[PDB]
Amino acid sequence: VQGKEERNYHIFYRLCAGASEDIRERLHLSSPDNFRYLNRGCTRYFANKETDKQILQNRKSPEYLKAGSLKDPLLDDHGDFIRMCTAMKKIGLDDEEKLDLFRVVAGVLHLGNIDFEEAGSTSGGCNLKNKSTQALEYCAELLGLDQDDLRVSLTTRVMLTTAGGAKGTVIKVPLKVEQANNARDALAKTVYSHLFDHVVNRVNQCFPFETSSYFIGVLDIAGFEYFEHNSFEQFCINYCNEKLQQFFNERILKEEQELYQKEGLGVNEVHYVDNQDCIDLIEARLVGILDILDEENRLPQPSDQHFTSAVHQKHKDHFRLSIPRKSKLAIHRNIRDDEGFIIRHFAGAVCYETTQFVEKNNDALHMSLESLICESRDKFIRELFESSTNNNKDTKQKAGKLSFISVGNKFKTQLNLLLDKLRSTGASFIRCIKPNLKMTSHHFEGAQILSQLQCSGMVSVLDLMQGGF
Amino acid sequence: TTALVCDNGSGLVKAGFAGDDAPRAVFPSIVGRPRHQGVMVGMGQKDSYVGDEAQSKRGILTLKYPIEHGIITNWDDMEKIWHHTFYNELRVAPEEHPTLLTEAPLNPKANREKMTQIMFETFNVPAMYVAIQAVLSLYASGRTTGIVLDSGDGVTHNVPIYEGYALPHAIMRLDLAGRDLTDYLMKILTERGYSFVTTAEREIVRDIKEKLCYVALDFENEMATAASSSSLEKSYELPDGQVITIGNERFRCPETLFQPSFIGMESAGIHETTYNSIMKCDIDIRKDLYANNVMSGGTTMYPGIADRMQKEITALAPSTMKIKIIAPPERKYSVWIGGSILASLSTFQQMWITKQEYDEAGPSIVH
Amino acid sequence: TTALVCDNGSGLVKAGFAGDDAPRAVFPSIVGRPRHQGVMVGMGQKDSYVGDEAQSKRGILTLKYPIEHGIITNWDDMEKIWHHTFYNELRVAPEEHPTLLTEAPLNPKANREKMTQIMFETFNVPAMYVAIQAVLSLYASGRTTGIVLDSGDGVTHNVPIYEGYALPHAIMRLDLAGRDLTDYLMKILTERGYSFVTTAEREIVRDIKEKLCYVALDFENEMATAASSSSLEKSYELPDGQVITIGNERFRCPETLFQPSFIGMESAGIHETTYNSIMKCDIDIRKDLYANNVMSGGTTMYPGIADRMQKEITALAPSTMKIKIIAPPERKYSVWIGGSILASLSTFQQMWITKQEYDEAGPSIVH
Ligand SMILES: Nc1ncnc2c1ncn2[C@@H]1O[C@H](COP(=O)(O)OP(=O)(O)O)[C@@H](O)[C@H]1O
Ligand SMILES: Nc1ncnc2c1ncn2[C@@H]1O[C@H](COP(=O)(O)OP(=O)(O)O)[C@@H](O)[C@H]1O
Ligand SMILES: [Mg+2]
Ligand SMILES: [Mg+2]
Repeated sequence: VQGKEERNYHIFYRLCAGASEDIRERLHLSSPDNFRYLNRGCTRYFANKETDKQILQNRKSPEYLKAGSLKDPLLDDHGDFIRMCTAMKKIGLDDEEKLDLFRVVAGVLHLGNIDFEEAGSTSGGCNLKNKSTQALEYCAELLGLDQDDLRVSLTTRVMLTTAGGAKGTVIKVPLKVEQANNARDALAKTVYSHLFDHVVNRVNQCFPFETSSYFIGVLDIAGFEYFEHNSFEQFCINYCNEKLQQFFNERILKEEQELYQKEGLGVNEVHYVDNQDCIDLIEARLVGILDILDEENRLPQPSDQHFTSAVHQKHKDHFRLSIPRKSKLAIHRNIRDDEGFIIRHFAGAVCYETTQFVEKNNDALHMSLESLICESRDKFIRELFESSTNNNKDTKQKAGKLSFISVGNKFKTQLNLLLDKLRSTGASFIRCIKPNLKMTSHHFEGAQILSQLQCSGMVSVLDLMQGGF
Repeated sequence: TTALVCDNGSGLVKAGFAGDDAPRAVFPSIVGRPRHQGVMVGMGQKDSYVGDEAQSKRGILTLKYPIEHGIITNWDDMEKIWHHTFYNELRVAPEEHPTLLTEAPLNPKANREKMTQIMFETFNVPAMYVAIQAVLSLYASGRTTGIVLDSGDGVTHNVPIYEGYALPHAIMRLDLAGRDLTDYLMKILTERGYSFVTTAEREIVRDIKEKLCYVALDFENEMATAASSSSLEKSYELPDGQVITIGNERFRCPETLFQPSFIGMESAGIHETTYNSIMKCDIDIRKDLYANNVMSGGTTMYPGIADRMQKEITALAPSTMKIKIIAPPERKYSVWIGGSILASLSTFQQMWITKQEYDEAGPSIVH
Repeated sequence: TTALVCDNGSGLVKAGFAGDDAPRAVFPSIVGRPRHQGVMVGMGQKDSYVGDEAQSKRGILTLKYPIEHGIITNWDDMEKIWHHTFYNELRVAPEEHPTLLTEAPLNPKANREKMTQIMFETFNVPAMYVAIQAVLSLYASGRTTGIVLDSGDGVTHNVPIYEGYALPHAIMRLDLAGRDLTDYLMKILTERGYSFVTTAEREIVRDIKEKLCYVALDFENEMATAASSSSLEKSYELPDGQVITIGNERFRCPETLFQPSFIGMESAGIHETTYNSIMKCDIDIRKDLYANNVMSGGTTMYPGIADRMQKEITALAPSTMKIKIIAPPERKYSVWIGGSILASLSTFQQMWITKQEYDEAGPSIVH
């Protein structure tokens, strides 16, 4: 689910833009307007004057006809697909396996169209739509699935009664329509998630290490991104930059504590730049904002207005949280009470609206469908969703518990696997400043630099440093 | 620690931890003592067998269901049910969790008090609560509006709920299905020359009530075709090797649940009790009680409802008002899968009746 | 800069900025508390739902209109109306605009003080003013002379105004239409066997009071032809599914408004209260009050007026005088279209009650 004027990932535009007719005939691609995971945002390609002449008429959407190629001096979605496969020749992949890295991507695109209506009240449940019959047939040969077994698997909750006495068996309980829309998109956030893990693990075997002991690495990740309106994608970035801001100020105070008593310039103290009240506000167990969100998915009927009134229910205290209409900047005073909130972070007060906030969070890949994509009818595909060559997990299907599984927890838990790995290592902070808007030489903007000094954590270092040396 | 949901079946006790699959243990509640003199001084025989083992040792015991007409007989047998259920099935100690118990929506007071009190002094659990079996059937199919049915051997109920309020005026309790259907099958199977009178054998009748019955779409016309040689005859095979051939009576036993006239008792069928609870609700809300009709329990598992129930209601309801009747699969476990969603969810994690509050307050803490 | 015209309806509070289309938000003014036991522990319930949401959640609330017989019931409910009105409809802070408020023509002292005083201290508006709802209806028609009617559920008024001065000695306020027509419609629909008693359901009476009812041209002769076996029946369909066929009572209720002796109070009909206000003005001016009879207010939207009113007045007034009655579409929003015209103009930019003068003077700034 792509926001307004935003795109998906770049392989879903470079494959659409750069595909030839000897590549399109084996994958059955069409222009971006057709796919629901592409028509949601922006459908335009990045290009330059020379490649603008080469983009085929059958790869163009109505928006592409109206507004043309996007102008950027370095991104070329038509040409960089050619220069992508030169780099796939260089890294360590063959052309037969490169073709198998295009069949998995094209299977995600034809998953992005299935619709589910309400059954004819035939003992409850949902059914697929009549427009989705040829749409399921053109998807199942890409993901390696059977079209008669997949229709059951996208509509039912398979479980067993086998656990003690009598005759045990497997019964089938259909899911609701809204539960089928959240389950169909949960397969696309699982298949592309293990495909990116297969490309990175393949790259790590192109130049394998001799042994391990100490390590010096470079962590690069997205900055404190904040825009005119802030989404669910920006709530996890600004929460990730707040935790990296917690460990940043923790290393600055420790360097001053190991230098003034080590070069002998006396003893001193300072009021530490605590953000624990901001951290507990965002992630505390039971009372935190992210804790209310993973609980909100469990309720009988999800809502986004019922989620918002609960945030100022439990956070009736805490200074770093206010109502959206209280806003310092005028622009966010057109938001109403159960439609957003303002959270002060290390970069200042950033408002977020709550419209579609719960809807973007609620993933759920049930038993009947997680245990179907693991049993895929193609062989390069079954290796992608493990068991792995080294460190095999071997998760069996015969188990019970837990069903839906936590999903508003996976963005914080996976970040905790890196914050405690960083806590055992040293640190070397390199802050990068953009001097102008267009990326042009000799230009300087004091209307662009000062906002990046105040949103990169640099101010917090200067208001911590009061040493006087 | 994870809460434990143990459902006080009318049947048919169900037990399993809070969520998310199915109950660990199900058995039909019976206790049976050994009724003939022992002739092998081994001996190893227990004073009271619970089920499963009391349904394996049929024919040498006298089966006694502890819950009869919707209430527990006495706590001397009930406490032994409980002890067997927690310990020799689920293995966990009650001292390690808050528990969740179920009741009927309308049941003798103060026998919910006495229950709550005895269970606290016998197993000495950290905290607990008692939820009504009907309300939980909303949760099972994630409904926010609608009329709820807990029909088990032998208590039915009809409760109307509107997002997410329960309407006191319209709650209706029928003491009709399903043990009276069990007795009725035994009463119309003597009519075909097969007699069943002793306590153990009564279970076999109940088992044929499960598998082989079905409900008609048009009664009068199913009765017509029964009188001819047109086969509705299915051949059952019986525990000691005997062959039973049933026709007409196969659809007669469940049909009893429409029209209580067959027993002669003064009450009106599920058809009419569904309607009579709706027309005891406020006028504006009636619009959404139509088409949020949710069926539930195990005694609605006949393979000939709900489209009979639909065709009959649609004739009685106001003209051109759309009525969807939603009967899901899994209905035997509906109540339990309901309870599971609740006790796993906060806010209500801090709302169990806890020990210090119970000790101070006493049994009146129930309301 | 831009002012806000927020009209304190007796209905139907209306809110919209100064100029030039229509009000942004109109809603039934009701606050409703939840009156039954809550069983789905979600649950998010608020202290009170206002309308729109209290009109989408009927049958589980207790509706209380905050204005009754032309005076507000208590400011405890009224302030919650205000907070709702500005915030979840208009979407603007009250600190960013001079506002313009209305009250009823001839309203009890100190209800304008207590209002003026609370609204400044609760919302801290930059400046404010209170204009009576009838006077504004002059502007909506562009009149320079004529009698103005603000008739809402349930206080009507009859004010005569000459170029460009109001007469303090000719104004009539009746607490008689339209909420008493609502209660009367409920009193004559019980008369044909459809029983309505509950607060929520009383809104349904208002919806048929709107749509189906009309005024007769001559009562006695429509009553005669009503007695025929010929049909006056119009068929309504109700929320639960029920069908009502009404004939006579359909023209009875809004005919109701002439001859208040149908209820039984001594006050004379709109026919005579119009006339008695005209013959309370100075002699030379009476000439130009004729043909500047302008009807207004939402409770004049029955299609049987104004030519009933016309035919009645022309019979009672002095002969050979040219008397016409002005009735266009828009009358439900007439008052607001008045306010809308005002607040954009100069010189009246300098006639607002400014904050410093309010602080020095206090609430006693009535005159
Ligand atoms: N397939 C079936 N057809 C008809 N009746 C059944 C079927 N399966 C179970 N039952 C009946 O349902 C009862 C179990 O209902 P249950 O939902 O356990 O009620 P409770 O939960 O109140 O004990 C059993 O007594 C059995 O007779
Ligand atoms: N078409 C109609 N016919 C008859 N009465 C109507 C019609 N539309 C609205 N009304 C009545 O008019 C009232 C609204 O009048 P309104 O002009 O809002 O008065 P106020 O402005 O004083 O609140 C409602 O209570 C409703 O009963
Ligand atoms: Mg039950
Ligand atoms: Mg008025």
